[PDB]
Amino acid sequence: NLYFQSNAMKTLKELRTDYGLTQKELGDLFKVSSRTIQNMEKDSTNIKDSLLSKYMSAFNVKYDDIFLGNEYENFVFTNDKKKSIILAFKEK
Amino acid sequence: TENLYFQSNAMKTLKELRTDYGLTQKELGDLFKVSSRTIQNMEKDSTNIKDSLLSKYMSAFNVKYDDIFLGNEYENFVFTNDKKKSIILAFKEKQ
Repeated sequence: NLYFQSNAMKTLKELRTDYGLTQKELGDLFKVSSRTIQNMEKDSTNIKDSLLSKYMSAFNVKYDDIFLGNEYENFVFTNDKKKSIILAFKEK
Repeated sequence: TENLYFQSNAMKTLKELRTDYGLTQKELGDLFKVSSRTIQNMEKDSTNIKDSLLSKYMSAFNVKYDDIFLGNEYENFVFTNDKKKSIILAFKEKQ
């Protein structure tokens, strides 16, 4: 279980969607193209700190709160997150 | 339980609660033993949600009654949209 094993709480995509910002709105907010946001949401493995820091700043989160990884890892992570909640709830 | 539920300084809507933990309407329905349709409707307009259903949200997302935004589809809109404008304004205002 990846979400439970992790200090991370959110993916890049989740930080964005939590406020229903479009990739385009977020690009304009962070001074990079949409395609940069697409790419970083697909695979965060090589994200530049200059960009990571804007995420931490805009969304008031710490480095540890953010999940970083490739498309596969993001999936296992979010997927695992959903099951956690379901399973915790069912434990009563 | 702190790296299980994400601590949130502000209120969240029912839709946001589901959405935050990446569940579909159908899954949440099953989890709370109500139709997908019941979830759809309460997400649009929560004015009349049953406290039995509300408690289930509280218990599954670990939020207090005062942490959940309840309201019609317009109040919802204003509320989520104000949060958006805020995130944006706060960020630009540091630069």
